[PDB]
Amino acid sequence: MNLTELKNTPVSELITLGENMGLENLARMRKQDIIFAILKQHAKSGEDIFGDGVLEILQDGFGFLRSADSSYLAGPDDIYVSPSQIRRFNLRTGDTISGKIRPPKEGERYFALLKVNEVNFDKPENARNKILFENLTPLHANSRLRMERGNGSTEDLTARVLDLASPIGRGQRGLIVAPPKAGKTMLLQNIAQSIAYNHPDCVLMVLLIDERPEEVTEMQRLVKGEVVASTFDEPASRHVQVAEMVIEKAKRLVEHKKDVIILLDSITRLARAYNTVVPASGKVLTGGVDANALHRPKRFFGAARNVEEGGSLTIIATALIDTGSKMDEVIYEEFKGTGNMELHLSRKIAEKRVFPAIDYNRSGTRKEELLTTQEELQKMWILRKIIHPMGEIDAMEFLINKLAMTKTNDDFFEMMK
Amino acid sequence: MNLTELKNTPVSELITLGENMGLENLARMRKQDIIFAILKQHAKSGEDIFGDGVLEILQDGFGFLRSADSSYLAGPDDIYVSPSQIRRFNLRTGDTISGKIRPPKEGERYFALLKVNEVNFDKPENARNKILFENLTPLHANSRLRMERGNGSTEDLTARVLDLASPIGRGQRGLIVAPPKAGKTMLLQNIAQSIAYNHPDCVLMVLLIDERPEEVTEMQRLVKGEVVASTFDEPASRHVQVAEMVIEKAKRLVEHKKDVIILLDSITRLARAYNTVVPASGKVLTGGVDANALHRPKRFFGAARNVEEGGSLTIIATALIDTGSKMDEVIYEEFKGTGNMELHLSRKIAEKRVFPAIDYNRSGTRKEELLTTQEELQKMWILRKIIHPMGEIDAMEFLINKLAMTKTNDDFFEMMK
Amino acid sequence: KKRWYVVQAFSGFEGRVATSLREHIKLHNMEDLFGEVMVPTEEVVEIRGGQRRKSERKFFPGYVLVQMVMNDASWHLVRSVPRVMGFIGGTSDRPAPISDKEVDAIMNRLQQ
Amino acid sequence: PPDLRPLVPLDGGRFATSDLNDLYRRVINRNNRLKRLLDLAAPDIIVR
RNA sequence: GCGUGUGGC
DNA sequence: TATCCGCTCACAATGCCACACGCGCTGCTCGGCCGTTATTCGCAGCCC
DNA sequence: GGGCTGCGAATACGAGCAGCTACTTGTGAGCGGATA
Ligand SMILES: Nc1ncnc2c1ncn2[C@@H]1O[C@H](COP(=O)(O)OP(=O)(O)O)[C@@H](O)[C@H]1O
Ligand code: BEF
Ligand SMILES: [Mg+2]
Repeated sequence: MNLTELKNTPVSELITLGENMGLENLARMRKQDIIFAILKQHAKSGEDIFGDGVLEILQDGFGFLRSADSSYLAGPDDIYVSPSQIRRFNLRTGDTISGKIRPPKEGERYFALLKVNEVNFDKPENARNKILFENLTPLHANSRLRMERGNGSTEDLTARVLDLASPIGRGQRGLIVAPPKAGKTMLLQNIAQSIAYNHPDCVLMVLLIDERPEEVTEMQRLVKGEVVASTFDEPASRHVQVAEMVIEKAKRLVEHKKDVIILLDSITRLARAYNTVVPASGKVLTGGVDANALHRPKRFFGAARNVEEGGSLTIIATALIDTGSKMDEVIYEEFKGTGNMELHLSRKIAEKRVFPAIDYNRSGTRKEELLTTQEELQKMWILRKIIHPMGEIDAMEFLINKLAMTKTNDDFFEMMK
Repeated sequence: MNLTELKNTPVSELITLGENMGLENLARMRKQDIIFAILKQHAKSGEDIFGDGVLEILQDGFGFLRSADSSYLAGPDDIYVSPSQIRRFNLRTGDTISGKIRPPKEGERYFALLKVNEVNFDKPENARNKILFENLTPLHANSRLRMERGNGSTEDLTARVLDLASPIGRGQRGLIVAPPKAGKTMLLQNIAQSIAYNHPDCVLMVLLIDERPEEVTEMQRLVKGEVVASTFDEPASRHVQVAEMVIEKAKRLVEHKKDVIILLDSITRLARAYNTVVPASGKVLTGGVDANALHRPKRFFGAARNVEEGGSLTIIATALIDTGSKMDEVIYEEFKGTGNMELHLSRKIAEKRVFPAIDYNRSGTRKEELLTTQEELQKMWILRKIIHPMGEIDAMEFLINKLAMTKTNDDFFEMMK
Repeated sequence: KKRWYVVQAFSGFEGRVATSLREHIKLHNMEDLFGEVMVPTEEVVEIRGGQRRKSERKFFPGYVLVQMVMNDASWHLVRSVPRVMGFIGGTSDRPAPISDKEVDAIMNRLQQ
Repeated sequence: PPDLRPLVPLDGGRFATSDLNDLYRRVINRNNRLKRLLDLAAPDIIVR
């Protein structure tokens, strides 16, 4: 039987079937431990077991199928796999493996993968024929990812400003340049809703780095997608491990020719974690950053590219400035040229409670002509020429007042005539 | 057989001939690894092998012929050569060596160069008779390199402004003084097209430092020339290594009496990389730059000179200002006197969408009288006297409006009467 | 027939034995009499460490064996080279090869 | 027994190890190789 | 733990 | 087919005592592990 | 009364394998081995 079907259900039901098939009182162990005990109890009845999870290859060659319960960490519910299959089906870190498994024998601690049935939502023998991620040629964003819902509620316009300030496409590299306390969480809420609504075909992934658990349980119950998180209550090692594993899953997925999008709050916190785990090189910069500490965060962010053969990988990260320490400033400094898509936010407007507090002229999109039509992009240029001589707060409030009347952005352009 | 003929072809064809001569399934390894496996499989049939690549002399004396696949890095497809040939044919870093090679034996890891056939597109015994780069006397630019196409399309005028604001010649030292988001990429597009069209005899080389991979795959498929790049996804060590190797190849080429041109975006990013690799000297300046960190970038940029004996070396780099950090400002400061050719760009004009956004009076060419005729340079002076009292945007738009009617710049001068 | 005769050499240096035998056959230009030295003894399995993916890709019981036709002179050639610790095979000095089933088995092992 | 077989930490990087320990290691290695041969359906001559 | 070398009863 | 006869191999070489030194580097080949077991500190019985 | 020490609770690629003699005589038993 499948593991996730027993992992998603509440613990009380697990206790019910546990005492149904004759087990102990199951109100004492952890939810992971209750899942593990139920799994062994149902497995000792001589039945074909199935499992699924993301592969993490160890130092010795063998691998472990981790589950999304603890953001794919070291756990007793991980499925041990021998290097023999890792060489036959040529699996790497980030490959979502699912197939028949068996229980751990005495002296063994983890389940063993016997039959593989599906590798990254594909046939396992097809996983042998593939090109590696560092091998395909990138490109610019061609297919437009319109984030407008079209219903025009009081928050739908929140996405329209994007289509009015910075268009987004497949394979783009986006980040938000925003001070603390601006409303980045709700803009990510709206953009995730827009991805789930307009383009539900692309893989919607949300990565949370060093944030409040309330935001975790809020996003994990709002969008219908894999939400992997890493709150502040965990060390930086776990954060960079999640970075490894999520970027590897995205790499394997785009190798499978799929459109994936990874949302990140925050990139400055991930940079802090990488600074925390990197060995000392002896060259520290202003703010407390090391010389060779930002290489891995730069890789993680710039993994975004548009694939020529098929698929795309998009990264939408958030950065913090006006925090008080030189560190986050230099983070935004050497990360300001790495991305090709910016959401500049103004705390100045957030003090006036005018949401969204987006800075129009400082924001933009790199090579945005390949996502829009000629006359549409000319409309964008005329709108920029209208907003530019105006101020900041007055221009933003004028934009929201002009969008409050219509719902679709093409209709707004039509009245803009 | 030759290596590049097997490196340029797609991987699928490599798999085809691989299973044609009885090999494994070749859809699993890297494109470099697939090339290497095909090379060994075709080499184990007892046939004369040929190779070609740029030489990189190691610390121990021996050398390696690197290939343009990974911008000439450490790879399994590099051809190991003993110091004996490096002393007989007197080879150095940057020498493009091509000749007969053999496969690596068991316990060996790289191909071995047995017969040399061509050194920097010249006879190998002729490479012994040469003068070293630091030995010839520089000069001013004498032969005019006209970048005007003559067809006068909507972007050809982009080059004409150059011939109207800053003439270019052989051995010149050019750089663009431009803020971010001005259009430097498309001006480099036009200038590279103009070099490929007007003067296809000179070696057209493009070096990319810490930029988007989409620009890499765009330039590598637009101009018919060696495009070596180094994106942000690689460390600064690789960037300065590419600096070493491209400047050494250019030095060897001009020692072979050839006209080479190296295009660079960006010089500020290369300066950042050099700052990253330089050991600490204890004297840091404003912006986070070291005292003895800019010596190597100054050398790399000022390697441009006009040769008395024959050949020329031109450098066209780009610098960033109005970025927010003191660093790039001081970069432009101590690099503003090092070059003798400037393209001053105005973001002010780019906000008005008037391309090209070039600043006329701040730009110029040092000792430009040796590239133009007397009456032609007098025409240039009268045009400068016309543009100077006028403003910035109005003067630029007047220039583009005057060039929109004619295609050739001599014809423009003829109507200017 | 190009038989698959089995022989054991000095362990540890078995790759050195492979290359020495290959060079010896290529020097005497006797390719029409001899064959390969079991290069497929390269199990790419490894101990894949983090941030350092150096993989030797060598895992096999050794036993460098050469595909060869039985001849006394050829036997003297293959024993004149070093690393001839054991010329295995039930015999006095002239053994017999192994059937094609084990050849298919080792071909499967190479496939893996 | 371990404390009975000669194995004493000698001065430097080397330590005095019993000569019997070398034969024991060789025996264990040959036994492991034999176990690996039979598990892989090896020919009769190699296992012989 | 031994081996080797040397010397002595 | 029995009776010695000739070729081949194992086994020995005091006992002790004293002093000194000497016991190699590199290219294949094989096995394989969690932050709940082991480290470290707070507390109290027992002798000085 | 206080130090000394036992007792229980809180807590977070590297090893291994392997390579690059011929002045000893005597005493005993074991294994072919020739010839009636
Ligand atoms: N000659 C031109 N014709 C039409 N559009 C142009 C031209 N030059 C620049 N542009 C516009 O300017 C933008 C240039 O983007 P980019 O290359 O990133 O600028 P820069 O290189 O200055 O940062 C494009 O979106 C394009 O629409
Ligand atoms: F290429 Be842009 F000016 F960053
Ligand atoms: Mg550009």
